Amino acid sequence: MNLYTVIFINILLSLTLILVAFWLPFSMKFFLVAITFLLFDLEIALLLPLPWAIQTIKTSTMMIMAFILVTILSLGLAYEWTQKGLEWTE
Amino acid sequence: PGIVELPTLEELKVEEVKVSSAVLKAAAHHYGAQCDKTNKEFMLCRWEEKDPRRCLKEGKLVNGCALNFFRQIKSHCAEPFTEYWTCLDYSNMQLFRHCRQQQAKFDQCVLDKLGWVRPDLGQLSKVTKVKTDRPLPENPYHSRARPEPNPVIEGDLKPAKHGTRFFFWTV
Amino acid sequence: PFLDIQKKLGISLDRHFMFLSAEQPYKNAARCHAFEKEWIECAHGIGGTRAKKECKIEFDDFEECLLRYKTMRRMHDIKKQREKLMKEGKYTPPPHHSGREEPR
Amino acid sequence: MNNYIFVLSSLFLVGCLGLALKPSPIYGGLGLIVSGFVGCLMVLGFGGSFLGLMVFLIYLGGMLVVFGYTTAMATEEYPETWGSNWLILGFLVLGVIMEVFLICVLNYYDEVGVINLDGLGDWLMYEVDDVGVMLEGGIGVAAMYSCATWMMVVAGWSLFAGIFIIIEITR
Amino acid sequence: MNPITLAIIYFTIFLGPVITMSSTNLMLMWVGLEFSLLAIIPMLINKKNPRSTEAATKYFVTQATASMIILLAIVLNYKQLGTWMFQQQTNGLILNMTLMALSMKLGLAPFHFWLPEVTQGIPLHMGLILLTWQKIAPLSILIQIYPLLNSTIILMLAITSIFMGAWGGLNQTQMRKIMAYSSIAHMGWMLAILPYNPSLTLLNLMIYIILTAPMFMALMLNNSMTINSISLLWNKTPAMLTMISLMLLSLGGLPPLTGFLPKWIIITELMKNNCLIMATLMAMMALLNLFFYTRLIYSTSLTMFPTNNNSKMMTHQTKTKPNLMFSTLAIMSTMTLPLAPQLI
Amino acid sequence: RMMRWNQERRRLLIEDLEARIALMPLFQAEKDRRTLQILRENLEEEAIIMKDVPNWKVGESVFHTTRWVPPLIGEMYGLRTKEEMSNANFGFTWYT
Amino acid sequence: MFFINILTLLVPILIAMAFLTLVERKILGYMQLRKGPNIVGPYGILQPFADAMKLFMKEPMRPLTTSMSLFIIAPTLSLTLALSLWVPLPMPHPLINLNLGILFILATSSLSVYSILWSGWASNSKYSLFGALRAVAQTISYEVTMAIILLSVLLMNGSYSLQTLITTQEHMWLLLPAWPMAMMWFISTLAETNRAPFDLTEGEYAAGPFALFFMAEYTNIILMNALTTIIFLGPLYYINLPELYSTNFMMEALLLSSTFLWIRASYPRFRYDQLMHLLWKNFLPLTLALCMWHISLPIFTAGVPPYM
Amino acid sequence: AGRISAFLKNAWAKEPVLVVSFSVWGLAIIMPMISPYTKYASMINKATPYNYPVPVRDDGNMPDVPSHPQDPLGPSLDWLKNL
Amino acid sequence: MPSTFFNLTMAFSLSLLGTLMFRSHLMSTLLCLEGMVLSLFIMTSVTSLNSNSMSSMPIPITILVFAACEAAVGLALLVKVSNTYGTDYVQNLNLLQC
Ligand SMILES: CCCCCCCCCCCCCCCCCC(=O)OC[C@H](COP(=O)([O-])OCC(O)COP(=O)([O-])OC[C@@H](COC(=O)CCCCCCCCCCCCCCCCC)OC(=O)CCCCCCCCCCCCCCCCC)OC(=O)CCCCCCCCCCCCCCCCC
Ligand SMILES: CCCCCCCCCCCCCCCCCC(=O)OC[C@H](COP(=O)(O)OCCN)OC(=O)CCCCCCCCCCCCCCCCC
Ligand SMILES: CCCCCCCCCCCCCCCCCC(=O)OC[C@H](COP(=O)(O)OCCN)OC(=O)CCCCCCCCCCCCCCCCC
Repeated sequence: MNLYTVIFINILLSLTLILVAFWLPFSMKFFLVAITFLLFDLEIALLLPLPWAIQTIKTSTMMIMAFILVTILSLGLAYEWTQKGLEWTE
Repeated sequence: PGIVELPTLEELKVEEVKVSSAVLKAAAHHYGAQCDKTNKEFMLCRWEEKDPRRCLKEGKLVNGCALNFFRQIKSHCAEPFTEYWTCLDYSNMQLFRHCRQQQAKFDQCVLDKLGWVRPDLGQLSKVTKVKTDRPLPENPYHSRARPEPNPVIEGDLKPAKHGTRFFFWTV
Repeated sequence: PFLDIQKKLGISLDRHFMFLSAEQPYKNAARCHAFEKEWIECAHGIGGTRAKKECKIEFDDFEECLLRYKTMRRMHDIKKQREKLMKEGKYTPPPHHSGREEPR
Repeated sequence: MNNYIFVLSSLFLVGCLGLALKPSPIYGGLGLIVSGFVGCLMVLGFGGSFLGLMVFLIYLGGMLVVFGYTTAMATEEYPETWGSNWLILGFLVLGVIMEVFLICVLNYYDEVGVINLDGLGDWLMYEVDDVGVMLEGGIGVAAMYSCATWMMVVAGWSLFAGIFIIIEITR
Repeated sequence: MNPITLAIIYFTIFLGPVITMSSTNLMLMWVGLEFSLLAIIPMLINKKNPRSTEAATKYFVTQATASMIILLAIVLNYKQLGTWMFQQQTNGLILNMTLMALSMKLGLAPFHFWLPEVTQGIPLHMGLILLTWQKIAPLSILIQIYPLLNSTIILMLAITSIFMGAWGGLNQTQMRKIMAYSSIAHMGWMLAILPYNPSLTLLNLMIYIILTAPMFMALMLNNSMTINSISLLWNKTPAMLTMISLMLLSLGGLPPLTGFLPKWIIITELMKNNCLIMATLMAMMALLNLFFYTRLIYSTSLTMFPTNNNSKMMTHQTKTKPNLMFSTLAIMSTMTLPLAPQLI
Repeated sequence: RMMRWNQERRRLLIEDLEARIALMPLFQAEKDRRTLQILRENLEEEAIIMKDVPNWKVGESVFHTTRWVPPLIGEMYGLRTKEEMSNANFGFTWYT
Repeated sequence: MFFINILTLLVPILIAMAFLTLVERKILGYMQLRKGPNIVGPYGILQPFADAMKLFMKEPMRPLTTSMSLFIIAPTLSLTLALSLWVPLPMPHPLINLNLGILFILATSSLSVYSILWSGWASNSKYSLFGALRAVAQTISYEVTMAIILLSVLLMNGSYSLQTLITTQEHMWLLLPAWPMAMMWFISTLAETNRAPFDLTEGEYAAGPFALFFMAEYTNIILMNALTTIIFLGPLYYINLPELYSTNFMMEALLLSSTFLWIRASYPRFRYDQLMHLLWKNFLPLTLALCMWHISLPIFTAGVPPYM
Repeated sequence: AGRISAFLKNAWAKEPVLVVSFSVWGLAIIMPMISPYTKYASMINKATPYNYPVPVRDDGNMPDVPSHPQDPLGPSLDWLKNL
Repeated sequence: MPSTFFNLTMAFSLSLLGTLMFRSHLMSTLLCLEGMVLSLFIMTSVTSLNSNSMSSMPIPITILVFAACEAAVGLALLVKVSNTYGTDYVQNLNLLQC
């Protein structure tokens, strides 16, 4: 109930301020950026549960899989780099 | 179908402890050594026989042997324990890290006026063997009997009688 | 499956977390563990045509413990009769249902 | 608060209805954002802290963002769409009312069936370990690293190959 | 397209169906389907022309909707039984939605309208894959659940597919649309026999693949995407007629040729199951496929069409295209009836 | 320093979990008695609430198993107060 | 009592932003060899109120080709997020004690792109849309490291909670370790807040909306510096002295917020292309490398932290 | 040796960031095999009691399992303290 | 559970209806597809949390990843369509009818 109260309060305050305000008187580069950001945000999604995965017993396995993730992500980055995907010189 | 079976209200009626979390936590490490047998017996009943309605005779003994512990504590050495759990209840996670010297007071007092030593790290978190007259339950899941598997054919293999018998294909 | 290379190499990529009676991380039990265990153990070895008819009591138990339609209906019938009685003035709730008692 | 999850699911329904009706690729994005907010809220209601916050941080912050991005950079708003927008807003109103009547008829036809309006606040949580630690959703989503590594390699490979796929499509 | 990109995309194209067929979890099956889609789109769009882009868009939309419906079916089964596999207790509506989705993934009628357009807009080596390798995972998912399907809708889909394939191939003058409708027809036969015997679905699948691959290779020999272009084959490469004609007759399903056996044995099983009326309809309507294959055999091998001049220089030039698989598969597909008891 | 600090943190966590261990039995028995009394109250009420209905066995299980089936919180707090129901469902997910 | 707590939380942060404006002006002046405001009130403490009155008393010339909906809900959203971020912060005890609190911060920070983009799509032009696209791309790109840094530093404390970092730094700051992760975190706070040298979006709104945007900006500034203080500069926590913790937290947050303005006065601007090269070629490699390093550290050391 | 070392110096001058990234990658993949303190991680995360230790019956033949938490017949993690 | 699941299924059906009924755009179809994705994610997570089956939580994660990839390739195709014709309209893809 408390979170609801706080957010409602903030919204009310914002709308009140903005009411008083009135009542007183194509390039593919950006698309490629968005796509790269998708492919890294999903990696964040696959990477966030490490604070719970590092509590397990299969440490030799979590080590492995996390290294796989990071390594192949770096390789994809390097390839997008070599292929001039981070240049901006139209 | 099948009338469920429950126990009456006269029973499952016992003198509860009415004592609070900080108190049970300040007294746990000693309550885990003392009053351990009658606790393991109950935590074996409740797991072998999956029904709780078949371990009330043991839960009552748990409550009794816990009240006896908290009564020994009151008879002898009440003030160190009182201050210890009052200091514990201040925190939110009820942590043992801040109340370390009042804990030493409680421990010395109990070790002098009684014979309780504090379990060392890891001693309570093991799997002990418990003994009792109670028998092990056969069919605890009420495992309805299994069927019979399809009778398996068996016999030395021999080639096909006249081949594939596909239209007019001799072999 | 269609190509039992998994069973060929005697490994497990996808066939250890299929159903509820499987292994959970910290031994945490699932809801219908026992019912599903019984259904599987009783249908093992007679697969399909037989298990759909001579292993049906256990499937009914699993269905009920997972979907709970019958329990819902029971509680709803009870509450409907109780509402009718209260409306007509032939029954009053007790204290522990009304909201006051001595708790444990 | 018995009506909480029902209200949330109804708002999700209305958002997906405002999707089905196609005002424009930008108000559709706003509808998607609202529906996702509500989806996270209901997941948290059912106890999915990690799942809901992940929805927040990835679906909205990562997916609808690039949706609106590509929309603005590769779409033009044409003047006709405004009258039709008002028209489909009226359509949305009519659909809301039709859904209300639908739910009424379904309650009349199946009391304890489709929806138990009498048991609305109930049948949300069926069971929970009261004295149990280590039963959140991260404990499961982190299985991937010890058990179900196959799913992790699958997903990582999808993401890996997506790089090459997109560079070859755009080029 | 560089070697690394080629390798990644084709490894994904190969891995998709392999996961689908080697996984017990419907989620992993769905994963394989998504892999296939993701990795196929770029090859379709390689040329970067309006037609290829349109084909890619149509393919993507259709397959994505289908995948979503399949995943809905899986989620519903999961809520219903707690397990990630279809059993003998799933609400038949789940399985019928799944069948609709798989049929749209394959290209069956009346979920077929996208296949000829896409194949036309697409090149040859891509139609080959789209019509041979992209039929194996969605068919496997069905083979795994054949005991618990609805013969009614299956037979309706199959017969509709036969009919529309015939009535499309009768009109189309383009090699690729003709191949599309032939695929529709043979997949209809497969679905028809599926719930009674899937070994015969697989038989007809392999037969159709062995029959289609070498035909697309024949075409790619001269990139003859049209009847009036393949008619010049008598002057360009006449050593291919003796085999194009036989493979087309086999496709049609003429007795003395491999392509017959599928229809024959499928009709046999349907008769054992008392599906004689459907078998009769199908057997009578396959003759139109045979008709518009004979109409091509004519323009290719039994009569010479008006040729051109620069074909002289085309004769001057040599060639090294048709690898050994052409001959191997064409022979295996035309002269393997004496071995039917083994293929059964 | 972080290593040497987190190891002591681990020891402290083990201590707290050991306290939990030593306590659990008491809690399990108390909880069993509580839920049994809840079900008994609900049954003793249903007995007279549903006396005049035709063909209603009072205490009729929906199973053919004969073994214990943990009840749902709906089953328990269905005849009790809506605030109790809300405390059961949205009580821990609502920040103390 | 809870509403009173909410007031005590909200009013002071708004006052602090309004006076951080003045502090910025005075510091920049004294670094430019001048005074800054001295007149309106003693040392200028009335100038922010004067400016607020002026703005809110102006007349809004709302662009005619626009959409009132996206015109009003953009600054509303900005301020709502900028205020709801301050909620979980342990200072030392939090108003709302959340687990996954830093994740809530990540999400409620990433949600501002929607406003910074709707404003542009509303303003019917092409230059404003260009600027909005570029700013969105910048913010997006830097969110990646803003997330990975925390993902790697939250393995010295095995929990996504902010009330665990206090005991994690009960003996030593998380700066000595991860000072290479901070230097990359201290900057993504500038680029995320479009703060110089990353102000390629303010170097087109009425009085009230501009004021709300200003408020959001400076609130986010204070909050990012507060997060830095709590994470990498864990202050003192004696169980009986939340007063001490709060004093130290305030001091460090003011140090950091003054450092931001130090920088604004000290350095030139960047060029969008070079700004993106910075991340995608210097920060992401090092970030992933140190992520692997910090995944391995708690293993080849026996110092893997707990889950309480 | 000379050519590759000159290459590495050229790098160390031109792009030290790439060098540092790759070297941290190598350290991460290598040190967990050198270190002796690795095993202890699995040892601890096993030693953590997130569950109840369900006991067993004293059926006579089980001498290496204790009847009380304070007996030395069972495991004892004094190595954790000594750590 | 029953009510929220009924409403989630109705929402999926509505979004599929939107897909199968075009309205001259293509973004308005990709958004319906993503709404479907979201509904399925929610239903799966809700069933997992209801059954307490922590051995099935990776499934939402996987489907989210793959839906993201699908959306990415769809957006790329839409971008090409716009780059060529000038609009994300569907009457312009009238080719291949010959
Ligand atoms: C120009 C290009 C054209 C080239 C292609 C020409 C066509 C090919 C030949 C004719 C067609 C194929 C004939 C079928 C072969 C049978 C194989 C089989 O699977 O079943 C056998 C198997 C047993 O056969 P069988 O009748 O019991 O014989 C028992 C033995 O006689 C009893 O003794 P045994 O069982 O102990 O066997 C001992 C063994 C010992 O012999 C040896 O080992 C010596 C090997 C030396 C071989 C060299 C001689 C080659 C002679 C052929 C010449 C061809 C010219 C090309 C070569 C040039 C040479 C310079 O005998 C053999 O090796 C037999 C060799 C097989 C090939 C020759 C055929 C003789 C077999 C008898 C069947 C005769 C055909 C009737 C089919 C009925 C059709 C309805 O199953 C059968 O019962 C027969 C079923 C076959 C029915 C086929 C149905 C389709 C027919 C439609 C025609 C379509 C044909 C494809 C053409 C497509 C056109 C586009
Ligand atoms: C036994 C049981 C019976 C079972 C049923 C049997 C089914 C019936 C068998 C049908 C077999 C043939 C069917 C396909 C007909 C092919 C038509 C054909 O190839 O002839 C047309 C073409 C003429 O070419 P043109 O330009 O006019 O001048 C000659 C230059 N080659 O010809 C060509 O150009 C051919 C290519 C020239 C290559 C050089 C010549 C080498 C020989 C090639 C032809 C081989 C045919 C084998 C016939 C065996 C018959 C069994
Ligand atoms: C017209 C202008 C429009 C602009 C509007 C902009 C508003 C955006 C404001 C920022 C959004 C904040 C997002 C809130 C997510 C909450 C996530 C969270 O952590 O709450 C989980 C909470 C605690 O759970 P947990 O931490 O996991 O463990 C607790 C056990 N002790 O457990 C809970 O689930 C608590 C109950 C959930 C409360 C969430 C309510 C959030 C505020 C609702 C906003 C409503 C706005 C109007 C409707 C939006 C459009 C439809």
